[PDB]
Amino acid sequence: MIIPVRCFSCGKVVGDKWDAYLRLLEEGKQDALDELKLKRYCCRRMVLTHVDLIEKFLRYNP
Amino acid sequence: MNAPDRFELFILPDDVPKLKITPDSRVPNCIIIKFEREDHTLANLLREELALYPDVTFVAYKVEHPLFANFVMRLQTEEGTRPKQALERACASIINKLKTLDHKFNEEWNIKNF
Amino acid sequence: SKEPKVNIINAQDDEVELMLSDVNLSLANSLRRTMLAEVPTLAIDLVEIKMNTSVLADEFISHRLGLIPLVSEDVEEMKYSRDCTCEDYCDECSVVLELSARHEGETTDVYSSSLIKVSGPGNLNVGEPVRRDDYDQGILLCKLRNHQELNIRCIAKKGIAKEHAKWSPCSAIAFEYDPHNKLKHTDFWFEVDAKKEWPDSKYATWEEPPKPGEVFDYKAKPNRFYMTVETTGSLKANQVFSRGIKTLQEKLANVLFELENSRPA
Amino acid sequence: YGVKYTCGACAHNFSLNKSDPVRCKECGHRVIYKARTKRMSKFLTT
Ligand SMILES: [Zn+2]
Ligand SMILES: [Zn+2]
Ligand SMILES: [Zn+2]
Repeated sequence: MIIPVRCFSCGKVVGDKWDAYLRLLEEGKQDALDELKLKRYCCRRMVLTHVDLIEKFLRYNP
Repeated sequence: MNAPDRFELFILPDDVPKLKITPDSRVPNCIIIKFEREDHTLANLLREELALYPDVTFVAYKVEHPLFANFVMRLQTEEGTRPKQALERACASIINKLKTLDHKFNEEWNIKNF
Repeated sequence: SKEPKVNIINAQDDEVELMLSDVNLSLANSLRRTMLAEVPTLAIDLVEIKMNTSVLADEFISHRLGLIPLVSEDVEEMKYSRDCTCEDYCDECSVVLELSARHEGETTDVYSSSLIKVSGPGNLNVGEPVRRDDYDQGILLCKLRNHQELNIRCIAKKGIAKEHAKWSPCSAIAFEYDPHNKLKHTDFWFEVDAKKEWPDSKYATWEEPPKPGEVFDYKAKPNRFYMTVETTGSLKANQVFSRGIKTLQEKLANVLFELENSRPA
Repeated sequence: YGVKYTCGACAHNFSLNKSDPVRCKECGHRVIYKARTKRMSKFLTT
């Protein structure tokens, strides 16, 4: 259901960071968050917990 | 549904003064100032700088209730010294302290490389 | 130079660690929150969707854009739509944007980079899709499939964090003081040893340790505060501190101004 | 310019009125949505 712009908790942006993350996994085989600059758990949990449904929604036709 | 429009936390509504000052009968030389569309950010800051003018005999402030962004400030001073003034002074002392701050943070900054 | 004093520590573009000494906590804190909530910014506020085949709903995207960080450099030389004498909006108080997204590449993405600035910027830093992303398209608005279209039209306005979170440029702010509980503004929880069970802060090194032989100092007050001001973009980490320091001041001003307007009568 | 009803699958702009049947220019599947409005909808960013 898409990535959440900015973390609820503190506010730091986080929209861009989605692809960077989902990438540092598939390839660089990796911590990811830490380098993506996601320090304190508030924003941490943001990314590390997103379940991107939009993908499946997108699998629908018209 | 029943919640106000956000912009009611800072904008004064139809005929309303930031300040309303009322004399206090409870004790001599005392007043209660109603600040409209404000909070601790500004309250506590004013409250503070008044226990600084050792010429102020009393100074506390409060937020009646959280739904409404307002707050009451009660002040009492020494003989023949009007608190309103002490409010001015203690209020001015505040700006200077910050005026200095702004400045001391700007020269400081420029000296940075990163 | 004069009263309170700063002593910046490692500082960058998205942060500004520094030590603020010779100030009353009361006043430190005040500035604290002022950054968090009352600095003028610029965010999308009105969205006029024309067509939208995305799987996301209208107001879902609408939300999204409200959060997308826009430029807010010369945000101060713009006016609040509420004060501008124009019915609704205009160049003198708003920034209009365009967004068109046709699914052609048989998953096409919609990044905040894809925003146009249809109104006249009047030559002032503002209204730009703050991008810090490595590639160059910060903030994925949303994805879309085959032939799904999507046409918008955004209108940005001044406003602050009070009015909405989509404004405040702060976004998290560190604050600590007297790492060695000397002022005893706390009573440590513990099972046997507080000191061993409770993490020592990286801030304990710019202040002297306790020293057993000394009795409890009482006349001492909360002086010096180790902070850190993170920014989301819109405004430069430095300004998100300056402007803060200043707005708080402007307020302290009218409290003195409003005062004057009440003496004549 | 102009559109009335659409089909649940083969999204092909149709257009009809009473008695003209309730099917599509092919697919029998008698569903059909009534495509968006002309009058723009205005939203708030909160
Ligand atoms: Zn966060
Ligand atoms: Zn205008
Ligand atoms: Zn059909």
